[PDB]
Amino acid sequence: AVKIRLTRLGSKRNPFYRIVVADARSPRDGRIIEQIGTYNPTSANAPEIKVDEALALKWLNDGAKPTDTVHNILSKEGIMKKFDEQKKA
Amino acid sequence: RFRGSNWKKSRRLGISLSGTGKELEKRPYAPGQHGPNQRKKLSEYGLQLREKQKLRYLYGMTERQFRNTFDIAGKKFGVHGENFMILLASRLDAVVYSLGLARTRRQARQLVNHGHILVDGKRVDIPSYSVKPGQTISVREKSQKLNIIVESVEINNFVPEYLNFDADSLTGTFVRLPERSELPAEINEQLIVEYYSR
Amino acid sequence: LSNNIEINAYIPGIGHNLQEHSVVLVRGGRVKDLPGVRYHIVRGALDTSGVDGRRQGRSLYGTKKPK
Amino acid sequence: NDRKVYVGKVVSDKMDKTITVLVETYKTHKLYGKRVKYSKKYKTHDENNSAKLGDIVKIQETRPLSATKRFRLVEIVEES
Amino acid sequence: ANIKSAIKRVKTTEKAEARNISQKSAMRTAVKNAKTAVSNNADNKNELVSLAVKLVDKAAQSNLIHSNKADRIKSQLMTAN
RNA sequence: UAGGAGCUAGCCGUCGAAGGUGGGACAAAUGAUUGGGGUGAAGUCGUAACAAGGUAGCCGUAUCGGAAGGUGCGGCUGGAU
RNA sequence: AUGGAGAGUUUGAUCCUGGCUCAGGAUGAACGCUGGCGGCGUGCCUAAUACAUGCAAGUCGAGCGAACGGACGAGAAGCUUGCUUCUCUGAUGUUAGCGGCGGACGGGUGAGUAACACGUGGAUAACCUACCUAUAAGACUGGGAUAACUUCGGGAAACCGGAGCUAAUACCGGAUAAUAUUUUGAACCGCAUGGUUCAAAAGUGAAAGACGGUCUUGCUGUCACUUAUAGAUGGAUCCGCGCUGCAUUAGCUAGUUGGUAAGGUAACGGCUUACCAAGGCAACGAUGCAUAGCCGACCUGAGAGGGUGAUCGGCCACACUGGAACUGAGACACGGUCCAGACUCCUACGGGAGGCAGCAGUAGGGAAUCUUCCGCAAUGGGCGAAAGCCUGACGGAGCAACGCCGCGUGAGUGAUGAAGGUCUUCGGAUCGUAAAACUCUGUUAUUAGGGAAGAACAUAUGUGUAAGUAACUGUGCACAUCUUGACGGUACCUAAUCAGAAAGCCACGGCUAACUACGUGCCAGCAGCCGCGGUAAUACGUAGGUGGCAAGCGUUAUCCGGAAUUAUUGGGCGUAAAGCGCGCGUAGGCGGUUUUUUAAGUCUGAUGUGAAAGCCCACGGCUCAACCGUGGAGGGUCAUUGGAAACU
Repeated sequence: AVKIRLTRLGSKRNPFYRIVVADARSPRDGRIIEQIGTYNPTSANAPEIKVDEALALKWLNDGAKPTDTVHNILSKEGIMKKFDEQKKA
Repeated sequence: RFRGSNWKKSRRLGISLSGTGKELEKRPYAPGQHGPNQRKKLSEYGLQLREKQKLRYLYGMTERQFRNTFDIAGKKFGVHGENFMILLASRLDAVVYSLGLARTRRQARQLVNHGHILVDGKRVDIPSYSVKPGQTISVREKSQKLNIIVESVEINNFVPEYLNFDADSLTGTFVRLPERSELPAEINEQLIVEYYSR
Repeated sequence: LSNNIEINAYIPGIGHNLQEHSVVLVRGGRVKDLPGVRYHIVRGALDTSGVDGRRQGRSLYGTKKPK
Repeated sequence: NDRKVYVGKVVSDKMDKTITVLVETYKTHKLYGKRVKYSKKYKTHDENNSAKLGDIVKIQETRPLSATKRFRLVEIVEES
Repeated sequence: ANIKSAIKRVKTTEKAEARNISQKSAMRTAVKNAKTAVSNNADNKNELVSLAVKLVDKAAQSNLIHSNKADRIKSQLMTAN
């Protein structure tokens, strides 16, 4: 379906993911629906989680699914933890 | 870079600042074979080339290191002939010569590449790194002394304008960037800007 | 040539290995004061070696750099 | 919503309810900036043979009722 | 080096089309005769559709036909009804 | 019975890709030989044009001469008396 | 308005005019010669030539038949007291089916296509949509087969031809409700037509498993199932404009051109079929030819901009060729089917097969463009709760200076003459504070020991909460317990190490800074224009200096600036190239003068507002940097919007 993924950047052996929620029928670096935020877990300490969680309230409620690695940083950073009450509507 | 011995280099180019001077021994007109002859000049286009040659050979780099700084002199919208020099004066090449860490720059510009100079903290291996003014230009504590390190500190004091220093393991501060008046008239800096115009 | 066009190509250098049927390489580059012929012959590349007794034009004419 | 509602003026009403209005305007050479008049007829379907000769017909686009019939009739002003 | 799906699909679509030419041919049986027998005001002039509108929605209740085609069927069927 | 209705099958005529030639058309390549042109050497002969270049040019045209040129009729000076 | 000079070139000597030539950039460049190391990109441009092999799309016992092996109690003992040799409890796995999904994804190519194809702006009152998410209708009934097993046959073959059998959440018949549907009336724009209640014959679903705990089940959680809405996806259809050139292509079409009725499409009609008039299309060059995927993007231009597409993204087209269909929500399907064709292969000669433009590799052609490489660790996708498989996507390694950035080829001395020749009317400064003969440093390098991030995010590891539930797994949501890493012990850090082992090339004529001797005798040969050599060449060829600048230097070819030789900006037509022999004239263009309407054109103002690497300005990440993000700027060009009339 339409789903959040990990679309990367950066030079050799160094990724810079900006997340994208888009269809699974596209390639991993293909044309998108929405580039929400970035996620650079590859640092010395931080995962550098920048998130604009306002639009997960839309797409996860009418068709978008978190998928098995983009699902559990939301359970880690707390993006879906705010959605936990927002899914409790 | 250059990697020479500057004893004939004071006589070869316009000037290259070897030491106190090296031209007074033999005839100082030319090094040899055609000099004291029909003494021919060259053009003003070649004079700015020669004025480039009095500063390319002075600062010792190649082109597109003396030349790629010139387009960032087009980013700084002051006088192009001298704001090029103030970014050229804002690197680690002023350290290995001017503040005395050897009897020249070559033995000390070796000493940064070993990881035996270690400015701004842990290690800066390269002298192309611009010394962004404010960082503590330090000295490795595992290479404190040599026959060259602390010797020419006593010879040459006055670490130049907007770069201070110490004897506290010979560490500096580089508090700001020096202006064109802290750029010597050994080669006229204004006459490089038009050879790069051509 | 490969595309079977017949030319008249200048053979630079002094000695050669160009008696006949040498499978050679050909540059451009016109020789002036010579009508029709406006192509060079690449020395030392395809089936010829370059000329030997050169010491000021050594990179051209198929001569490897000495020592 | 609506659809596109461009104007024109007839040239030749074809046999059995096909009028052909004329649109023309002024495009330029962007190398020169000088504009020049140019024409592009967009053929309208007349529903009841409403438009006449001389009529500065304002029409309105539709989806194709036939091969050419992309536009339908709203406004007709005069006749010669 | 054709994989086992291509040799399996050709036989399951042999039998799935045998299930598709089961009912669609039986629907194209029905549009050959129940179309031809609803007309001309027959014995079942208004009751023949109880098999026709039965079976053209039996094609619509599965993936046999488009529902607008089933709408296209009732367009010419119930105009006669 | 499987007779009707249909279906598999059966025939029966519309349209078919490709094919088959069929004529051509168009394009390219080649062809014993040839005839205009360019370059070189100008090997050769003549000296036409530039000096009123030894008997001013120039165009349209026409004719002869291998060619240069020869002439003739209209027009032009971009010519001497 | 950060740019816009150039060098020469018609003579015996000038001015104009003119092309031509070089100086300057770049290239997927390639070649001659050279070659330290990293950090980086790019990588058959030719034959959309042909292909051996490997090899690249799968999926699930938590569907249910099977059948196999088989742990599993497994007798009496086979008395060799150790096995199962038997039975059934037979799990899990294998099969190999039936089954649902996928096959249209990832991947590759630009032949066709000069066009709605692409770009961009609109529109559908002509739109569809499995799965996903939410919304409600709810899951009644019967069910044969049917592979599997047995049986006959072929052939080394391959894989088939026949006889009887078998399960299902597979499958098919019976009634159930819906904005279905055509029959009756009340909404407005887009003539037709719509709009949301209306009110009616109607219409039919249907799937049951492993299971938390209960109830030998119930909400069916799981994951579906089929009925009426939506959200979404991608695609469809229809008009604006940007979109190569040839009139040595002018007359183009005849289901064509409009309409008239049937189709049928998610809808439209000349789309086809019976009818009507010749109409419609055109020099504004329809028609046809030739050429070419399009755009973003690249690139250099002062701007006016226009040339590349290997790049790197978005869209289109293709999958030996050419047709036809099936299935599927979605195909006329790159590792589906059939037909026809051409090529290739195996054969026991009976008939069997194959389509590298998926990734390497092979041949070919070419000047030339990667290893028959590794691993899925990350990501991302596929079916499955998950685990698992597939990754020839991807992440890496190889190889190449082909190209970008740093790194190199290392120093204070001391003879201007220690030993030394491109000269001498030699005496000399001299290569040359060069150097033997030393201080010293250890980029790299030699080489022997720590080692790293990435490698964090799950499912694994219960208490729970939320919709809660008959109660509880389940699912979203807090832990904190634990998983694995191609690259890789590579990178990195320590020490030891020698001043260690490393730049090449073209001229030295004038352009242009780098000269002198031997031959040499218009010869060899150089040759960007002018030109050198005929016995005194600085120019050739031979050799020391230097010079331009560094792992390159030089040549070759290719686009741009220089260049305002296409001159809107910013060209000429008397003698230089530019007026037919003159007209008259068809079209076309462009037209005197003075008043008033619109705001169309003009010019402004409220916003939305123009594209990703490319593009303004300032930081962040890179050891510098090469190379990647940030923040507005933001469009100041287009649209949704208000206007103003001198001038059109």
